[PDB]
Amino acid sequence: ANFLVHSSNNFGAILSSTNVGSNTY
Amino acid sequence: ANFLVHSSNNFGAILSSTNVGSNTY
Amino acid sequence: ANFLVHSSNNFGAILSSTNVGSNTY
Amino acid sequence: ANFLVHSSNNFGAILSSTNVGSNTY
Amino acid sequence: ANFLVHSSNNFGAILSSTNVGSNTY
Amino acid sequence: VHSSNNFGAILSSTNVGSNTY
Amino acid sequence: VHSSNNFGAILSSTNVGSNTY
Amino acid sequence: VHSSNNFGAILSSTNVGSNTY
Amino acid sequence: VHSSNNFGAILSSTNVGSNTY
Amino acid sequence: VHSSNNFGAILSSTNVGSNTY
Repeated sequence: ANFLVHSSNNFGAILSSTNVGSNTY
Repeated sequence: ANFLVHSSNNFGAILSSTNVGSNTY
Repeated sequence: ANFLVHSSNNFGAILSSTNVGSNTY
Repeated sequence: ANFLVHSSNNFGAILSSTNVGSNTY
Repeated sequence: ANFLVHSSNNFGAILSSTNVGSNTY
Repeated sequence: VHSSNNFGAILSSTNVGSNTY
Repeated sequence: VHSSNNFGAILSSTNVGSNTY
Repeated sequence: VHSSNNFGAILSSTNVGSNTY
Repeated sequence: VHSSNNFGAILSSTNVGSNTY
Repeated sequence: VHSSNNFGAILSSTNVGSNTY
């Protein structure tokens, strides 16, 4: 599992192999 | 699993192999 | 599994091999 | 599985091999 | 598991293999 | 007054939309 | 007055939107 | 007056949005 | 007056947004 | 007057936002 990124002026966050969980009401 | 990106002026976030979960009402 | 992107001025987020889950009412 | 994109001024998000799940009423 | 990044002027945070948990209402 | 917002992708959500009175 | 916001991706959320009165 | 904010990704949240009166 | 803020990622939160009166 | 702030990532929080009156 090798991760790299190349961004210049992104206005959002960047993630990597993310799996946080579920959400409930 | 190798990840890279190349964006200049994105106004959103970028993700990678994301699978967070389900949502319920 | 190799991922790369090339966008200039996207107004939305970008995803990669995403499969989060289901939703219920 | 190799992914790349090339968009200039998209007003929507972009996805890649997405299959989230089902929805129920 | 090897991680590296290359960003110039990102306006968001960057993450790596993140999976925090679920959220409930 | 005005809001002027946008949304990229809201997959598998349940309630979205801007309220302005 | 105005808000002028945006959203990238709000996957699997339940309530999103800016309130301005 | 104005707010002028933005959001990248708000995955699996429950209440987001800027209030300005 | 104005706020001019931004957010990268707010994963799995419950209440976000700037109040300015 | 103005605030001009920003946020990187606020994962799993409950209340964020700058108040200026």
